[PDB]
Amino acid sequence: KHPLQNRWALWFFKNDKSKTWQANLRLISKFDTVEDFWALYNHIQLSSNLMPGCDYSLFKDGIEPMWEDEKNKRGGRWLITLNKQQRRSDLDRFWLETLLCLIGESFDDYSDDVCGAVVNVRAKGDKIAIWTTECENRDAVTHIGRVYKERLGLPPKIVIGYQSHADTATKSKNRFVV
Ligand SMILES: C[n+]1cn([C@@H]2O[C@H](COP(=O)(O)OP(=O)(O)O)[C@@H](O)[C@H]2O)c2nc(N)[nH]c(=O)c21
Repeated sequence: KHPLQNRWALWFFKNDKSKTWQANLRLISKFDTVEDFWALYNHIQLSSNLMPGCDYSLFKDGIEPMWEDEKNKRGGRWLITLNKQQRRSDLDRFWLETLLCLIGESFDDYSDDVCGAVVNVRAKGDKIAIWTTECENRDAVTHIGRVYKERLGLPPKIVIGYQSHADTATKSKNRFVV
């Protein structure tokens, strides 16, 4: 068995407006092994098969994929917005590449600023994002942004923005662009 450098947790969010947002978050499984990642990945629905309004989140064990976690509170997210009709060709590839980024510790010296990532499957258009711990840590955020952006192979001339969770919770947006 080939250990991962971090133990990871896959969370599911159910669009169920009859329950508060927090109660719609459910833990699916945790893994700290390459084999257990693949065993999880290979036997769970693709983000694209999720119902509109549902999210899959992959966060470091002990960090709940919500703004309220101490590790997310002062954080922010690198938000990748997907075009709705590109769902089929981009969504699952981007999500997997993202999990691999997290899991593979592709952010190196800035690995500890990464909290996890969330894939929001939405009718208006999907979003994938990586949650970092301090939206004030420009270097960390920028590095994670540049590495991440390159990894997914997003058109280089298009910019992706990083929003702080604080602004996301009080919007009527970008802290950094990359
Ligand atoms: C990530 N997140 C989302 N929400 C709530 O869910 C709403 C929907 O936000 P969304 O599901 O992230 O994307 P969407 O607007 O395209 O559907 C937010 O505006 C908040 O009301 C959240 N609410 C809480 N309390 N904590 C969170 O971490 C959190």
